Amino acid sequence: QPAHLCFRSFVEALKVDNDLVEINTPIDPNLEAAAITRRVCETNDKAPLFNNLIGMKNGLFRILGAPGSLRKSSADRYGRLARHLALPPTASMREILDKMLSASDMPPIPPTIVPTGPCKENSLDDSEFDLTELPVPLIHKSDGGKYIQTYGMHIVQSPDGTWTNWSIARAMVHDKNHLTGLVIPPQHIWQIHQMWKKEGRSDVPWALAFGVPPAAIMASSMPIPDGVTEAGYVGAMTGSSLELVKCDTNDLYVPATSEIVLEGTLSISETGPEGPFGEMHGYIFPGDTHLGAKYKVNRITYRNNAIMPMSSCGRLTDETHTMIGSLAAAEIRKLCQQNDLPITDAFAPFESQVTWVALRVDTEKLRAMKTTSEGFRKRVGDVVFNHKAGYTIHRLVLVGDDIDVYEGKDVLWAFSTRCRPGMDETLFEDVRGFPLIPYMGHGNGPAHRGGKVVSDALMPTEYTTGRNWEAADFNQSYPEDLKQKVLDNWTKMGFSHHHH
Amino acid sequence: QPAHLCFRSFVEALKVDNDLVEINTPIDPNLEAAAITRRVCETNDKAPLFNNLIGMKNGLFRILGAPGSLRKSSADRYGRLARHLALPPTASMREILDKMLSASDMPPIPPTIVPTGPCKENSLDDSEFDLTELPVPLIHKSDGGKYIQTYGMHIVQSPDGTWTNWSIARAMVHDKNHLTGLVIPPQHIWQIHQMWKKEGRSDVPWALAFGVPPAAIMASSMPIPDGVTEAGYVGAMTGSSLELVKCDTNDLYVPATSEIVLEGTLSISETGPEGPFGEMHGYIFPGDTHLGAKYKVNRITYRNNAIMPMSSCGRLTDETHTMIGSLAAAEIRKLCQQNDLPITDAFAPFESQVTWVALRVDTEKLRAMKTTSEGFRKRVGDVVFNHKAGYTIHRLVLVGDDIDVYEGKDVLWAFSTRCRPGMDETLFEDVRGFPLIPYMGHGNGPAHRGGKVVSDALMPTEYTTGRNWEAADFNQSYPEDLKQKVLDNWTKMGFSHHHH
Ligand SMILES: Cc1cc2c3c(c1C)C(C)(C)CC=[N+]3c1c([nH]c(=O)[nH]c1=O)N2C[C@H](O)[C@H](O)[C@H](O)COP(=O)(O)O
Ligand SMILES: Cc1cc2c3c(c1C)C(C)(C)CC=[N+]3c1c([nH]c(=O)[nH]c1=O)N2C[C@H](O)[C@H](O)[C@H](O)COP(=O)(O)O
Ligand SMILES: O=C(O)/C=C/c1c(F)c(F)c(F)c(F)c1F
Ligand SMILES: O=C(O)/C=C/c1c(F)c(F)c(F)c(F)c1F
Ligand SMILES: [K+]
Ligand SMILES: [K+]
Ligand SMILES: [K+]
Ligand SMILES: [K+]
Ligand SMILES: [Mn+2]
Ligand SMILES: [Mn+2]
Repeated sequence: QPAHLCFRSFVEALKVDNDLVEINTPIDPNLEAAAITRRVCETNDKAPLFNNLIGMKNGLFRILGAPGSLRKSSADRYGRLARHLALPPTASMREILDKMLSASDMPPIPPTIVPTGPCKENSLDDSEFDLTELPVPLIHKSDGGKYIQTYGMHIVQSPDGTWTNWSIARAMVHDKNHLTGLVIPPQHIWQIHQMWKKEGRSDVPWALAFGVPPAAIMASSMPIPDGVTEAGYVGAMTGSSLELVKCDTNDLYVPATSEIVLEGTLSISETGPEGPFGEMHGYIFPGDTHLGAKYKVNRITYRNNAIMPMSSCGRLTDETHTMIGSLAAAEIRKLCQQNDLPITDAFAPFESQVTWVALRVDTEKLRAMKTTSEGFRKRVGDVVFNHKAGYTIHRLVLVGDDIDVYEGKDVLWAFSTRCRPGMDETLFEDVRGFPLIPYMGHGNGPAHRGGKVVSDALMPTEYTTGRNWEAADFNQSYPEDLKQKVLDNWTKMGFSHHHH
Repeated sequence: QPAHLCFRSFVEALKVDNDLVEINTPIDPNLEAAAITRRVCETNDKAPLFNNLIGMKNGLFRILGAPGSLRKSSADRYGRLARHLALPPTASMREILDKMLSASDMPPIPPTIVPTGPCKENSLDDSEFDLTELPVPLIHKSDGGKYIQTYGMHIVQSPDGTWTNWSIARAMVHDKNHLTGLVIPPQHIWQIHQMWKKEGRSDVPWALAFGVPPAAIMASSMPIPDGVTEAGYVGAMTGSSLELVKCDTNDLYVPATSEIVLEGTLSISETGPEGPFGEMHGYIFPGDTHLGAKYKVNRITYRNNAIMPMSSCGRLTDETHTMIGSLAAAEIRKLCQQNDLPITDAFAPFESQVTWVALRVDTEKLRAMKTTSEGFRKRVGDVVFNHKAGYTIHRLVLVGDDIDVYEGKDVLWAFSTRCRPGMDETLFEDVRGFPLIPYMGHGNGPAHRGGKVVSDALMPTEYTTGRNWEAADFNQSYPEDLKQKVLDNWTKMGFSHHHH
């Protein structure tokens, strides 16, 4: 099976790429696996495959860390993401995001049901498993639980059957047969949960599949529109219908090659302690436990020699940056364009801890709009910050066509030099805020409202007659023939490879 | 003579450090020298010494580019600055700034007058030189003149004789015997100029010395207090009285080993076209010429085989970042401490284009103040933004003790995650602004007023009971013994030198 369609094949691909370290000696799921993975992520090293996890029994489980993190070289920096999508390992972030947006003006390709798959190789009923006995990692030393779920896909379906959502939301072990996790607005797992609560008749049928097709985990991490079934979006993106098998204890369908599947229910009534967790912004607040959603597990099925993916998230750079930020930015770009805004590109700079999105403006279009900064900032901010795709993003930085928004140095240069604090910004206090940012949920104001800003780093003439500067840099401050001479004579004079 | 006391010795030291490329073939001062230097600065390469400058005649002149720019390795990143100060080449930025502040609570050591020095080896009277015939560089292709003066020291003295200021301010050739340059408030060259204008009786006696003692050019770039003679501050910092020789045509005194000296007058009445120039923030606005101050040159003296230092300034990283930003930050740190503010460290992040200063707060002291963010931000901003040391800085970022302000990644992390836009900031519109920032002088508001902000990246409990988080990073999220195990086993497992 191709790597983008099968997690086991994906692991092989990382090995073949020389992007994998297999660790065959015993590794403790209590902090050690996650510490190694954390160091990987902070250094852009090879992904760790823990083949000999202390506490593994009867095939549950090995761990792959850092599935969507960065490689060291510039040339294949995003190669791990490219391997989720059948793209060349040298693919640019623009190409990755375009691939992830491509299904948005395609017909869905619904999934295909097949009678069995590797995810049925082994099973454990409700008398045979105990979640507290599995080698579930403690990821950060102050976490409030063992976070089994950092890179699996929750599957829930609307009561009427018409929308099946796939998404990543964290969850931790509560007891032998339950998890607790975050289920918060405006996320689709929350929106579906609310539909079941209002019906009031039963708990939500649920499954959690780990080690799913890589292209599916990418869509699981992306804020595609309300009501859109991820399976059919992934089918259209990949050009192939995904093969799914029915759960044994409910009528949900899971990817046939899933490594591990939990089947059960998400309660419409019960809660339990959840968190704290070392989160995407780089912090944990020890002792900050709050009530979260509660899941009951009735059945586990799994592949022979099952592998659990894990994100050891926190400070730069991991899946919470590469996937959450970039995929939100992609959806924002599209949303802006659909609202007739002249946005060509969007990216969440890593330097901002993916709390900013830089929006590249087609300034020729802007000029034809015959508008002003105040008006344009307000329009952009209303579109983005009133939409779910803007949820996680607290600052939008508008930049003109000279800036490559995928290069954080250039975004920071433009922000710092072209946006006058205050005057060139519009604050938004009456929009939904992202409570997980420390200055929100642990800050001075409402955790759930406001704290957003549009920062205009467009210069005045970009609205009127066109750019009126040149950069004071090697590229723009010297003629072509001179630059080329300098470059040709560089090593000859005494001064100091792309791939590496 | 030691390197910090003699520019010629400084050049030798760079050679001995393997931090110099001597270019002995012909190089054009029309853009080529500056293009090479620009590429050096953008790549942290070795400093270029242009020994064979097209248009050099009778000893005027060779060029050294990039005198205060960065080296590639982390270990000696600031080595060129350390060589200005007699510090080891591995000196930290903290150590460099502390050296530059050290003279602030020392008695001055006034200069010593000697009868001659190398700067008298050659001379040209007013019938023998023409500034338009010298190999003065065109530094950026759109510059409005040939900027002879990018790393020399202007010398002017108050009418009463009591204060002699040394400072860097740009200047360009106007004609055979005049320069034009920037002389703007609140700079000390401007303040002295105003004293002469109010007296109304004569032009200001002036000299411009190029290739001065490196320790003197560093103080020339620093906003030490009003009324303080730089020569005596440099004497105290270095522990030695500087040796100066009298000008021939006026009674000012110049460093004995200056490479090149211009003697003349800064007019109290006349102006001429000045600029545009590719500036510290990374831009040039072609065609933006305005009237500047006008200098008349009466005499040139110079060393045999004179060397002119040059800054090819613009986008990161050059002397306008390493020296302007860092030295302002140092003076701000001191100013804050003298105003009883609990500031331990300050630095201007390069990522901000040195328009921010991050201020590290001693949060134990803060807690004893029993204050709030609103109050504290206002107090810090009033102290800094009402003072000349704050002139160039438009954003202050307050951070707690965990943040190393000399590491821009960490400042950006703290700013983006701990300062709620709007709520945690105080805007200052009634303070002097720095017009050279594009969003000021080419922006939407007054060029000279406002546009400043204090951004509080202190978290709420840092004012009250103490930090209540741990970072979700390798350092803080795992116990000591585990980290050390991981590190010890790193290469054994299969994962990937300080000097490099
Ligand atoms: C990649 C990724 C995405 C996380 C995520 C993580 C990763 C690795 C974790 C597991 C390591 C840490 C926490 N995460 C949560 C999360 N969204 C959410 O509501 N709760 C979470 O707990 N997300 C983001 C969520 O997947 C995106 O917002 C999706 O758009 C949600 O899909 P939906 O649009 O269908 O609701
Ligand atoms: C290092 C450095 C400092 C420049 C500078 C440059 C460099 C290389 C240039 C020459 C390449 C470009 C322009 N610069 C000017 C400048 N200050 C100023 O008023 N006008 C300038 O034109 N400065 C900053 C000035 O030296 C500091 O603000 C000092 O504090 C001024 O000394 P003072 O406090 O005695 O007034
Ligand atoms: O646990 C964490 O670090 C991230 C939780 C998280 C997320 F990353 C998101 F993008 C969300 F939209 C969301 F609602 C979340 F709760
Ligand atoms: O020409 C340039 O790029 C810088 C001019 C400049 C400067 F760098 C400063 F720090 C000043 F304080 C100042 F007044 C200036 F004019
Ligand atoms: K999704
Ligand atoms: K602007
Ligand atoms: K000075
Ligand atoms: K704050
Ligand atoms: Mn969805
Ligand atoms: Mn001074």
